[PDB]
Amino acid sequence: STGSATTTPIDSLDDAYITPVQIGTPAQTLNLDFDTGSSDLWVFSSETTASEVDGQTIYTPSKSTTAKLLSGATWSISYGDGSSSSGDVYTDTVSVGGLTVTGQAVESAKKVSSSFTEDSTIDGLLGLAFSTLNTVSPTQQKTFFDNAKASLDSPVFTADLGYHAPGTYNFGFIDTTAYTGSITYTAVSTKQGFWEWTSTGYAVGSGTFKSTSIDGIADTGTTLLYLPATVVSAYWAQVSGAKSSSSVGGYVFPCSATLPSFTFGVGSARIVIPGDYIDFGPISTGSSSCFGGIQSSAGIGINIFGDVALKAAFVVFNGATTPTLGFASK
Repeated sequence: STGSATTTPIDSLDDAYITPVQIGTPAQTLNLDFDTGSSDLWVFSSETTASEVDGQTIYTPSKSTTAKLLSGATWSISYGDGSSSSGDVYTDTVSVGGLTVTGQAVESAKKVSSSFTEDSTIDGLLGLAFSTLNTVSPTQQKTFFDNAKASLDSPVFTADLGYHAPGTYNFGFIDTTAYTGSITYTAVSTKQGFWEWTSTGYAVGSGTFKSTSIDGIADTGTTLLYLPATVVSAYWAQVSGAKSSSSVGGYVFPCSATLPSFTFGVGSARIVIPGDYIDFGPISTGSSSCFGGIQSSAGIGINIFGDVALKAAFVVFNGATTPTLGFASK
């Protein structure tokens, strides 16, 4: 089997991407944030505290003839941005782009933090990291990809995120028309539960490539590119007037600037992020200070190849027995 679904930016900045997902019988379609940095499929629901729902579409398990309470199971998750959610668990039929999994754990939110409530466009998350990170207790649950894997034509999914435009998540096949050149594959460590890999270096604009190992994660659920402070300083030093602002929470730059590109290494290959992808717009409405799309990871503990980086590539998440990542230009 295969599946193919369009993913759409939630706003004009590509702050996140939503993909429609069919849950239950008859289908209830919710727009979920596909997140290769976490491993829980959770949704706003008829169980979510009413004051914490503000425009999201909700899953109502009592209206699904295939929903079954997973008795005793609870979940609770905290994300790198400080947001969180928690609840109980149902199993139900879940379909993405024509690919159907029966018995998928659908984690129903009883509580969500303010950032989720305040984002009316995201009805939940669909985790695509390794199932060892799934938070369901006392019986850990498998991701949608893990459950689908055996049925797929090939044990892979691909992320093809657009810049200010829709893109595609495919399951079970590699669309050879969706990228240019060849796909370069690189080793993955699953020791932390992430799609963790080592970039071979970077360049800023037209500058020379610096060969240096940068360990980090491919994370579709993180907006920006978070890299070591040395690398990020070298980037922003090429932008007149750019500075790190403690009050804003990162590097800002004059909105009048033209940003240089940023290149990262995948083995001997190179992925070029155009300068425009690094512009996240005014820090507040009407400001002439703009927020940078490349930020330091120094306070995180891990480097994160988020959407800024991934949207410059066609990315293969290869879930074979020894997982690997593939990157192609497009």
